[PDB]
Amino acid sequence: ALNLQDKQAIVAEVSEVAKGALSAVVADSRGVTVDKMTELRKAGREAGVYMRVVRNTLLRRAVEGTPFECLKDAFVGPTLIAYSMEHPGAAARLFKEFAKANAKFEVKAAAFEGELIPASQIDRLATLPT
Amino acid sequence: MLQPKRTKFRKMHKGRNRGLAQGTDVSFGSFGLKAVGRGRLTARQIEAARRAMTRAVKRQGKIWIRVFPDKPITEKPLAVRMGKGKGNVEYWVALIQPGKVLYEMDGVPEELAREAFKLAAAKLPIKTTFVTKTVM
Amino acid sequence: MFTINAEVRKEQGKGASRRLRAANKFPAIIYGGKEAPLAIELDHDKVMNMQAKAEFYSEVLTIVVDGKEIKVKAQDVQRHPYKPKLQHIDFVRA
Amino acid sequence: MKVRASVKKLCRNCKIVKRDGVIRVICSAEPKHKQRQ
RNA sequence: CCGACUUACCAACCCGAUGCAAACUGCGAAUACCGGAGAAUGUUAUCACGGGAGACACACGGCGGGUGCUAACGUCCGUCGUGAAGAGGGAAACAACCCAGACCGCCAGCUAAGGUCCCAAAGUCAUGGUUAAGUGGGAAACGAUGUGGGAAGGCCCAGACAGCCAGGAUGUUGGCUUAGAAGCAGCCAUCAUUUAAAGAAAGCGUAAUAGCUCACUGGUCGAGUCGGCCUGCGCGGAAGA
RNA sequence: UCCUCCUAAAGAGUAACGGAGGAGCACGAAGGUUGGCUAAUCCUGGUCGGACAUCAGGAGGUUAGUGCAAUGGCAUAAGCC
RNA sequence: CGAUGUCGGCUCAUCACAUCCUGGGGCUGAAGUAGGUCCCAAGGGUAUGGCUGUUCGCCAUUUAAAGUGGUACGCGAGCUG
Ligand SMILES: [Mg+2]
Ligand SMILES: [Mg+2]
Ligand SMILES: [Mg+2]
Ligand SMILES: [Mg+2]
Ligand SMILES: [Mg+2]
Ligand SMILES: [Mg+2]
Ligand SMILES: [Mg+2]
Ligand SMILES: [Mg+2]
Ligand SMILES: [Mg+2]
Ligand SMILES: [Mg+2]
Ligand SMILES: [Mg+2]
Ligand SMILES: [Mg+2]
Ligand SMILES: [Mg+2]
Ligand SMILES: [Mg+2]
Ligand SMILES: [Mg+2]
Ligand SMILES: [Mg+2]
Ligand SMILES: [Mg+2]
Ligand SMILES: [Mg+2]
Ligand SMILES: [Mg+2]
Ligand SMILES: [Mg+2]
Ligand SMILES: [Mg+2]
Ligand SMILES: [Mg+2]
Ligand SMILES: [Mg+2]
Ligand SMILES: [Mg+2]
Ligand SMILES: [Mg+2]
Ligand SMILES: [Mg+2]
Ligand SMILES: [Mg+2]
Ligand SMILES: [Mg+2]
Ligand SMILES: [Mg+2]
Ligand SMILES: [Mg+2]
Ligand SMILES: [Mg+2]
Ligand SMILES: [Mg+2]
Ligand SMILES: [Mg+2]
Ligand SMILES: [Mg+2]
Ligand SMILES: [Mg+2]
Ligand SMILES: [Mg+2]
Ligand SMILES: [Mg+2]
Ligand SMILES: [Mg+2]
Ligand SMILES: [Mg+2]
Ligand SMILES: [Mg+2]
Ligand SMILES: [Mg+2]
Ligand SMILES: [Mg+2]
Ligand SMILES: [Zn+2]
Repeated sequence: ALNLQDKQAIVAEVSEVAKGALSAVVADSRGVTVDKMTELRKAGREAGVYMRVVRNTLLRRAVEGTPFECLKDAFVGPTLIAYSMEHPGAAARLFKEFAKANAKFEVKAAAFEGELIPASQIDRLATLPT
Repeated sequence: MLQPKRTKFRKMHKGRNRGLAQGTDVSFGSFGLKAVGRGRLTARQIEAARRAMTRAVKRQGKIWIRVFPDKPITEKPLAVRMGKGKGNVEYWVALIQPGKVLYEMDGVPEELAREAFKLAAAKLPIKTTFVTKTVM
Repeated sequence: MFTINAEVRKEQGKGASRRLRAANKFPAIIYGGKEAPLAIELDHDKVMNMQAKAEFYSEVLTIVVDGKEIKVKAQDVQRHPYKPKLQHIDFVRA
Repeated sequence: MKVRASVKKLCRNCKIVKRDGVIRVICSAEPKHKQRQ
């Protein structure tokens, strides 16, 4: 579908950054639907459907919604990447679940470089409000 | 096999097939098959085309045949000489001129009507084309 | 609004009409009201790609002849017997 | 190799080719569909 | 008796729309035919009478038709041209096709049909495109990513189209025929999660699924791409002593 | 042998073992004149009477009729007394 | 038609391919032998007897195969009747 729908999904992603927080990377070059029922069943464990893995990191798609929100994520653009925003519980445990899940039979996970709360890099952090 | 139930005379002349047609625009259904060439259609070719299109559309929808064989073509017997009178009427033929529509159809999707009329064209001798109804 | 640009027929007749039709054009007539009928020439492709819309025979047409606007409406049309082409269009000034 | 006049595509794995001025039809998964003009 | 009803069916009159007819015209040409006037031209080319014949076996081509197979260098009617009764040039040869009507002679010139590489006299003429089949230099229905174009249309630098990678999703042994029909057999039903998506599968593969896939769905990728239309020319179909 | 239409190419005419039909009569009235009149069909109502005899209206307008086969005509009637 | 001699048979052949065998190949619902269909290919070969005047055809028995047609339904100034 044309501009209306691409731009629609993108702006919808932008609205999820307006009330978002911590985020992380994930790149399942060889993923399975079985893992769909792990991180997303985890989404169901958090609250509901709202969480969007929205794997669409085209430099003119997901990165296109970048100049209006979190421009530091522009360097995350290259290769297969799926951004993971949050909403309930600031700096929640959704981040560590990528690192632990990757070691939990999932081949790979974009080298778990993470995204933006301290504007940092690949850092395994249990240092989250618990 | 279409055939008139009665006629004033049994045998007619040959005439010609010059000029264009009158029933060019689709006026009954939605899609139609329109001749492009010039020739003759018998009472058997039209029946075969109707059967083919009926099988193609699985008897669904409605069809109209706007042509009718009314010219009593005649043939003399085999191994006979010349003269001695005129031959005996054998079959009936409808004269076809370019622009004349042969079949019309309604209540059928266009993608199926195209192949339903292609099947009829593959059995009809003259070349035809697929047309749709238009607003005036 | 469907806008068309037209010419004026200097010569009429079967020969002139056939020359126009072979030169990727076609004649047309505009009549109605109380003024004199006008014989115009129109491009063939530019009208074949416009009449395919159902709005062409229901809405108004803005014809430009000699650098002026004329409001007409489709009243009659003649189509080629076995080709998707046009031969003549009769417009009513309205 | 069936030789006829009308050659066309029967399955989705058929490729129409022209060799030495002759039209041929070859399918990658059905030998029966091999046709020639 | 009278009937009350609907009903896998046919259908009169009329109305609305679409056609056809040599023996149907509420319509109606172009041509042709009768008569009058007028300028010009034609060796009165017109008519009447008288003397003398010859002939009444026609053919072909064009147009208009009947009978034939809308076959015949076939046959039968109307008009015109030619041969008959007409020589010459051209179509390689050719009574009828095209140009053109031989009083005679000339080793004079100008043209029409038709041609200008050689046979064989004339442009290896100029500009502009097409053809790659010797098409030209025998043919159809039909079929094809053959090319030379015209006008549009879809999708597309938030990434199209190909490839190149991951997944194509819970039941469901499906509502079922149940032998088994599991996503792909006839009914169906076609939800519902998870979604980034995905028919409670479009096919091969099947006992049937699995399986291998298809839409798909993400990732990669870096400019077009896909199909219809209108056409110029070309290929197959195309087998004989 | 004779008559009507088409083929018969809008003057006449024009062929085939061409396509469709008729004639070898009749009437002293079925002729002439004068005077008068207009149907075929359908609908409604009415005793025997029925789809259709006869009788009243209405619609219709020559879709009837011509002594005969067809064609061309016929209301001023060529039709009907 | 001021004559082009005719069916069949014997001898004698020749050309063609829409090929009967041999040759090569594709598909096969081609496991193999044996098969079915189609394309190319005419270099060579392509039967003896009973019946009938018969070509044709029926039957017996072979053959790798017992081809299709043209040559004035080949060939009587070669034969036969
Ligand atoms: Mg005619
Ligand atoms: Mg003209
Ligand atoms: Mg080769
Ligand atoms: Mg007529
Ligand atoms: Mg005169
Ligand atoms: Mg005589
Ligand atoms: Mg004579
Ligand atoms: Mg004659
Ligand atoms: Mg002759
Ligand atoms: Mg003729
Ligand atoms: Mg002839
Ligand atoms: Mg000749
Ligand atoms: Mg003769
Ligand atoms: Mg003579
Ligand atoms: Mg001459
Ligand atoms: Mg002369
Ligand atoms: Mg000559
Ligand atoms: Mg010649
Ligand atoms: Mg010569
Ligand atoms: Mg000269
Ligand atoms: Mg010249
Ligand atoms: Mg020379
Ligand atoms: Mg040159
Ligand atoms: Mg060809
Ligand atoms: Mg006449
Ligand atoms: Mg005349
Ligand atoms: Mg009388
Ligand atoms: Mg009177
Ligand atoms: Mg009564
Ligand atoms: Mg009569
Ligand atoms: Mg009288
Ligand atoms: Mg003789
Ligand atoms: Mg002699
Ligand atoms: Mg003799
Ligand atoms: Mg061969
Ligand atoms: Mg050889
Ligand atoms: Mg050799
Ligand atoms: Mg014996
Ligand atoms: Mg012989
Ligand atoms: Mg002999
Ligand atoms: Mg001899
Ligand atoms: Mg004897
Ligand atoms: Zn195949």
